[PDB]
Amino acid sequence: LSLDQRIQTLAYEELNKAVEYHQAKAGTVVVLDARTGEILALANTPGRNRAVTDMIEPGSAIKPFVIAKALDAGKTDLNERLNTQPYKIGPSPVRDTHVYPSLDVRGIMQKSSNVGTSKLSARFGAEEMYDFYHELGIGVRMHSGFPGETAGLLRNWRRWRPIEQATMSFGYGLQLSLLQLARAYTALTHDGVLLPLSFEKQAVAPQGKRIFKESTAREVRNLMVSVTEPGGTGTAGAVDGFDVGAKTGTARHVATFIGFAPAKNPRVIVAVTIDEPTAHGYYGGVVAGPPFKKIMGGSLNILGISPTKPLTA
Repeated sequence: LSLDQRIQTLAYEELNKAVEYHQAKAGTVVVLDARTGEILALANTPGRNRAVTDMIEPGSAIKPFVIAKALDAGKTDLNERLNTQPYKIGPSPVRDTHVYPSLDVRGIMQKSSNVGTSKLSARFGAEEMYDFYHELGIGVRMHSGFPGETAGLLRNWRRWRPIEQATMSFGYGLQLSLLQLARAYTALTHDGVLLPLSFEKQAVAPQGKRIFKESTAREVRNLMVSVTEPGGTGTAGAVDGFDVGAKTGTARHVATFIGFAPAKNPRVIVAVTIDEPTAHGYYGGVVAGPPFKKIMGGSLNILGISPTKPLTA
């Protein structure tokens, strides 16, 4: 069995604390081995196994994949500075939390730009993006063995409005479970190769499939470190002793924080969702960042992973 009881206990405890402090309705945590896809912990607030049953709009948590795909296909590179001013398609606005007049690709990641991510997605055809989301596992049942398991939702590309391609690129109009979303992060941690996920210990990485070039995955992991450093949306999830690649999400009300460490050679993925926080903040960084921090730091300690930089706390 892949579960690690010390990690399971940590996850469950830190999750309940966050749910309490933010007066939230529920929450879920998934912790994966970043190299093999095996599940190290799966925790829920009382009730159904929300990690497998509940499809969510991933919001900003999907942005690293769109950025990665644009890089991978040569539709952008690390030098381009994009106009990130808010816009409309017909009556519907596409805008960020702030008006950034322009951003390079690092900034689009760091600042979590809906505008920037949508312009990258728009360099692909609707069908191309549809197959990409499908490739990530969206709309595909995992057959984890749990009852009630959702396949998620991926609407047929022929039906998409232009605005819908945009909104999907920043995480609305498609849906997947927290487990499906955590799995998608293996494509970043396992050097471009998406892993299946397992409840049994894996001697080696199982049969996966390549989504991105290895160079692309490495570059994106590095961009995601900017999220947890000053200037990023996810500084609450920084972990002492380590560089952490992460992404915040605040789905219109679900607060999400997902990331991995060590960023250069990842060992652990931690994914946290807190459903309808009503006290002490709304945003993924503020609400889900603190439990992520504690579960990641704790997990790395539990698994005996040495810090890559000196401790200061």
